[PDB]
Amino acid sequence: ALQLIAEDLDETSDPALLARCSDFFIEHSQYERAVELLLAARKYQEALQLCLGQNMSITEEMAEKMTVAKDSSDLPEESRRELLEQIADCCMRQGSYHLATKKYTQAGNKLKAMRALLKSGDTEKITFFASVSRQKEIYIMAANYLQSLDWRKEPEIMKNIIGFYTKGRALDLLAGFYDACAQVEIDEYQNYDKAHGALTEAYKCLAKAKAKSPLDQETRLAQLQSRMALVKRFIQARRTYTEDPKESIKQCELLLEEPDLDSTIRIGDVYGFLVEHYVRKEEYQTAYRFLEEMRRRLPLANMSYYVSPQAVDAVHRG
Repeated sequence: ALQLIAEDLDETSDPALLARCSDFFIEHSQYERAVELLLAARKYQEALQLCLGQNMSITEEMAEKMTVAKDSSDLPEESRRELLEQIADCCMRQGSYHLATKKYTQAGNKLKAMRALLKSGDTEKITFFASVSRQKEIYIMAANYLQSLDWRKEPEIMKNIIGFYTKGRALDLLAGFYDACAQVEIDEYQNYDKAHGALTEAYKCLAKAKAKSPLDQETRLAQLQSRMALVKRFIQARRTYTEDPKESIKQCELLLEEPDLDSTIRIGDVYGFLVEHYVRKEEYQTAYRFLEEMRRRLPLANMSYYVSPQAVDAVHRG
């Protein structure tokens, strides 16, 4: 019953109740819940002393809760570093190489820590403190591993590959990754605002890179600028949707009259925005005409990325 009631307690409930409950659970050997209740009461020293006095496994959520942010006034930096080393040492004894690494690097020990993360393979923990660590080799090694992944499922991986090759001064790898990022952000996630960000940064990066052939660099820069202009016109179409949906649609229909559009904006996403609009108005008949025109232009592309399965089915039910 104490476990069930303390799950209806949380980090928003009264610190005095959390303290009474934690004191009771400490007297009754329920150390996991006592630590969760102490961390909910912000008692980081008592929580870590209770973990160390009973050799407790430190979970990623527990270790995150014990992470006092640099922007907080709650602890001095020396005690913060000692706490983070003690957590990291504990995670290292516990075989959690990836988490030990995040906590050693928040504490200032770095290159052995990064090699320990790469051996563990943990994708999110690789993102978190190559961000923290601020060193060249760490950014390149982390980005090179993260680039191998199906990163589409974890947008933090994408933000971090970008941050890393930019901070790691590896500009052609970054320009290729921002271009592929704009492509997988557009083609599998339909997020043109984040992809225009990615193209703007691809342009900055490729312009600052030392290419082996200036004609290839200039033609890719001109292609990126043309892509940015077309993508910005599609972003203007999405933004105008909440002000004039008829003009927003007309701009999307006009964008479907643009030549070679698919090299810049997937023809399927424009159809997907048109289809999502007509589905959101329950105008499944016009939505169906747009899905037929999409299926005519794109036989090979998987429709389930460009249009939600619920929106495709929504029309086939109209």
